[PDB]
Amino acid sequence: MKYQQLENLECGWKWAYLIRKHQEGEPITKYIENSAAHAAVDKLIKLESEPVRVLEWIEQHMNPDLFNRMKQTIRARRKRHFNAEHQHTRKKSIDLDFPVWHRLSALSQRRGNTLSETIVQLIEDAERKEKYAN
Amino acid sequence: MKYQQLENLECGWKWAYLIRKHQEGEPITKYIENSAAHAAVDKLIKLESEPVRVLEWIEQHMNPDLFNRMKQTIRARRKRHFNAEHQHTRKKSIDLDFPVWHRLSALSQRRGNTLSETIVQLIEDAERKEKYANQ
Amino acid sequence: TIEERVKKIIGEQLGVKQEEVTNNASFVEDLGADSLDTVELVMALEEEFDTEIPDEEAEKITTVQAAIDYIN
Amino acid sequence: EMENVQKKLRKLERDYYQIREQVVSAKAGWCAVMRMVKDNGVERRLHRRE
Amino acid sequence: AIRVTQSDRDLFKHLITEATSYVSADYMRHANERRTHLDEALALRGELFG
DNA sequence: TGCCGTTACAATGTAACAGTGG
DNA sequence: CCACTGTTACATTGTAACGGCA
Ligand SMILES: *P(=O)(O)OCC(C)(C)[C@@H](O)C(=O)NCCC(=O)NCCS
Repeated sequence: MKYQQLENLECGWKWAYLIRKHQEGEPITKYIENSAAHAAVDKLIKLESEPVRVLEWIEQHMNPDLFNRMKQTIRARRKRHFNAEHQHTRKKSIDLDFPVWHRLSALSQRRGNTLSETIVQLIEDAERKEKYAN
Repeated sequence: MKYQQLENLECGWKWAYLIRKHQEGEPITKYIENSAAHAAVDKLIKLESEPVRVLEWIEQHMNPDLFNRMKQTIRARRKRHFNAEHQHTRKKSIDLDFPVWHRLSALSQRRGNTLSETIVQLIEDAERKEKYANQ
Repeated sequence: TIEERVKKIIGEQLGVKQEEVTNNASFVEDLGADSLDTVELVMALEEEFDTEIPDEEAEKITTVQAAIDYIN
Repeated sequence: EMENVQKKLRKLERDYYQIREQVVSAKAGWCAVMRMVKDNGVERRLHRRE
Repeated sequence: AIRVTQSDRDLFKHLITEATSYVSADYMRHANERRTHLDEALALRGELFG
């Protein structure tokens, strides 16, 4: 356990995620009958502003197949929330043309390094080549 | 014009964009009164299966703020949709740590080329070393 | 495995049944693959195992058994 | 010098790989579609040569 | 009865014609570009080998 | 094993720059 | 000039797959 978990924050995250999924059409609840599903969704909607009861709501009506996805989404949300405080711990997202990405991933898989490590090593070698020439 | 403009597709894109924006809570309408805004949104909802009238709904009730974001988003969506046909024209999204990205962006701004071009030059120097080693 | 990756490639590049593609099943007569179809089949076989084949030695391949024989 | 030439050779190799993969993917998709239209909607209804 | 049957016939006709129009066009497109890409790829392959 | 960090993506939205033609 | 388009460099959120550890 590296990042401390805060209930009033992660519960709001879970509520927002479930509301988003419901608005997206995902079946939040395990009830195939539409009446029970709608009733549970209404309970959730009126359940806003409550961690201790949204957790119970999840335990009681949550769709079995979404547990893993919700858990990993909350994991990622927690990690990003804690890393977004400092500049050096943040992550920069870019888009690479498919050939360039293909070659870079080929190198990374070949050497066992990650994309960041592979690019760092390559840049260091480029600098070393510059110094060699210079 | 490099990408063919299709009316019945861009209209659907625009309608979906408006609906998504509204359900996110933003004021797509130009009306400050609640009743007129609600009526305009309801009419837009009715316009789901008629993308052609969506242009007119835009000209009548779309918030003046959104022209730039609208024209940006649909343009980008068109580019991506036409590039997605072939792999060699697709784009790949990757995430980089701040130190690594800082160094890479500084190098690219030094060489005056895009990130992909800088990576191409770098990987090409590495592959030149590998090639010379192989011969 | 190679001996079943070959069937995977042949069936999904010619659309014929897995049962149809036996070791001795010739492409043109059994599987029905014509000029361009056989060209695409050999191209896919090249792609699967990330290798290259000579033109003449490739065109010599005209059967599942020959295909595997050159692949393995 | 030979290395310099092999660089262009490798460039052409990458180009050929790209084209070959594209064509192979297209053929695989076409075959899958043909096998999904065994419902007899393809003989004339889908294949309008006009 | 006449009204219902006419509506059914019109709906069937329109649906079928529009679905065929929507699908066959892209199908023929994909076929044409597949042929063109194969033609393009052969020359690259031939040059590469030598 | 199940949780927890971590990576490598995918999909969509935006700002900013560079081109193009009316 | 001005508008509209193409492109790059991000952000934002979600997900699957590894691998560490109780
Ligand atoms: P199918 O009867 O359409 O025949 C196709 C083909 C065998 C002619 C074709 O795939 C092909 O091989 N074309 C190139 C022939 C050749 O050897 N050219 C030299 C290199 S360009």
